[PDB]
Amino acid sequence: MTPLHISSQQGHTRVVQLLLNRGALLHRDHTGRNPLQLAAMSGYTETIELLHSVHSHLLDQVDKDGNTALHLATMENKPHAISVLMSMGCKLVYNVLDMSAIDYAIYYKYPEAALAMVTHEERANEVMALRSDKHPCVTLALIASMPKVFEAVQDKCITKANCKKDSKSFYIKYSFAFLQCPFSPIPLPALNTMVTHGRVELLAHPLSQKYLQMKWNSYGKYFHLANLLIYSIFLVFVTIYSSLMMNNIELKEERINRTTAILFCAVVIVVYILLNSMRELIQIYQQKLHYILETVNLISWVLYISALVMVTPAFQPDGGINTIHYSAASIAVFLSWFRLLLFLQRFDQVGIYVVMFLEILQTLIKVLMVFSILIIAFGLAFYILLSKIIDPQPNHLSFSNIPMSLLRTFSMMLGELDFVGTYVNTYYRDQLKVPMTSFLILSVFMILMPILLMNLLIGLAVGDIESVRRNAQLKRLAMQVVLHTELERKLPHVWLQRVDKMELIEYPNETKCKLGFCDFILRKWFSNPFTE
Amino acid sequence: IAFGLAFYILLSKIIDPQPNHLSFSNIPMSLLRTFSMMLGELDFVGTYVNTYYRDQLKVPMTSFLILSVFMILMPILLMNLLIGL
Amino acid sequence: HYILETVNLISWVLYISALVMVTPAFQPDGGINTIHYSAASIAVFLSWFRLLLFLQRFDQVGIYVVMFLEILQTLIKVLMVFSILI
Repeated sequence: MTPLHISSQQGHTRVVQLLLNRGALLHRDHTGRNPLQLAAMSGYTETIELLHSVHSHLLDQVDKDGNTALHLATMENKPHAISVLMSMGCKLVYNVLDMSAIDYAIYYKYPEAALAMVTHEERANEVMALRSDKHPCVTLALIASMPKVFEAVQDKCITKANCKKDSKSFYIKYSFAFLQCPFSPIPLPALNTMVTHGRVELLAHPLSQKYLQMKWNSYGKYFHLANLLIYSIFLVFVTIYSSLMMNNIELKEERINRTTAILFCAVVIVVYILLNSMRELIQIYQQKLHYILETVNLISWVLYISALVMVTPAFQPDGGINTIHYSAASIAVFLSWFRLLLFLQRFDQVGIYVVMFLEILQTLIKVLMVFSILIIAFGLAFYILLSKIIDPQPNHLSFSNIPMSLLRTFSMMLGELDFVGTYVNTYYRDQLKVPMTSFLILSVFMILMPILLMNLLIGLAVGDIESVRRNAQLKRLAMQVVLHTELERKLPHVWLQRVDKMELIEYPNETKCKLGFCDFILRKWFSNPFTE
Repeated sequence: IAFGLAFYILLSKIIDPQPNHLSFSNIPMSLLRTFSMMLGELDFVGTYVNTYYRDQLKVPMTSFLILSVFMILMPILLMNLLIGL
Repeated sequence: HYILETVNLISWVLYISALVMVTPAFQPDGGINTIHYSAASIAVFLSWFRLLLFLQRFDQVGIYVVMFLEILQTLIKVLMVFSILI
């Protein structure tokens, strides 16, 4: 370092003014830095503006590592010396590690030095179009790392006008240019990342709401209603067909009489399954590895096979009914209605109660596999003690088998111990095989299975209802994102990208059109974005 | 309605209707009886075990399947939703 | 600590009961009676209740056995005080 490097590093402005007027020449130090790199490493924005006015060429030359003056002021978090180096016209070039200026501010996690770059007035949308190697999109990297910064980028996408807030020419402009980032066009890129990391403050912001209300009014309100009314034809023609089969079930082998009402219902079922399987086979062609992962598709294959096995005796020459047709009927009627609860998650007033039901069902599968130990622990222990009763009365027959003693143990943590019938009556007439231990395993049963385990499952289903009423706003907004995602995953691209807009101009003083009665019904019982 | 129809399919055509299977011989009666056995009285020994070891239960291995998924979610999972609310 | 620690005292009721269970496989004739059904059921029940003490240390499902063995410590202090009412 020369004394021009040392004086400008410490920011002594009157000394660097003195050395310039007496002809202090300029050259690099051993690192490669000029006097303006060093004054920018420290935060002295009075010495940057002096040196740039005298020697204007040394703003945008690099050291031996390829860093400019903007990288160096970003590597150690001087946000006042970034807003000055960008206003003078720094060049925004890449490092020798191929890592830009905004990269070091989202990699060292400096939220102050990355807010001074993406909120700059002149040069905002030249640092949000860099597309580096470690970060391919700056929008999708601020939502992951620093979500307070991206809330201050959405504030600058809402521009007003200056017309006194109540005149007839006051428009408010929304700009969706950053929520749709071209780098496989996944449908809502910047909102599937808000819900993956769970950012509720970036979904409830008034730019994201108008981005969904642009899509709700466009296409996404008619194609949820037209998915429920197609399923409610398969729902009705299954419960009608199983109800008719139970009356028309006469003898002679057992054989049904194929009337013109169970033959009409068996055709509407078998034609619904083919047309709703050739929608499945299209979705198999692109989306192979989520059929292990997603459950609601796997439910629809047990439903569709069972409804095909149900309708087979309406097509044979004689109606061949047997045990395997009652089995497939009851699985088809039960799964047709349990599928209907998956469509009622998205209603308005009553939708939250199926979110609470399917979250305390996810916990009770992890609990009822861990504490399937205790059912095997007792169910074997009652099979040892209670199976060799010398006269099996039809209350001890439920323990004469190893799988039957595991059902019976599970259906007496629900209340019916039958204490008088199979422990007291069979003891005072000298029939209980091992007396003083049968009252020991039972006395430790009713301490911990119907008291201690059933109060564990109540205490877990109060903490999974409170943690839905807590974050209910995230649960509602994540339904509408995942709705519009898969809806335009299926629509054709030719009249998809011509109906969205890049910017919405709104006039909040003109006489609005009154709401149509068809549109008024669609807003009462659907989770719409119009409830702000 | 999902279970009450499903028990009407499996349990209505028992070849000797004992007065514990008469509550499932009708579609509105199988919707009362399903609602009054999420309150505790499954009657597991009376209408599933006694009528199985004397060869009277019509479809055996599925009647223990709908019942085993009944007592997971109606008298455990639904009745602990109404306590947590 | 054998007075103080419980999981060692469980392992001695388990090991004695499994020895009494296997005695009629070693006698000249198999002498089975009531005391061999008693030791069999305590050995099968305590073999699996010991298995819940190893699942405390798993990742996703381990917290649910911590909750089970903490509401079991309270329900012993309560079901000795309110053994008066019984």
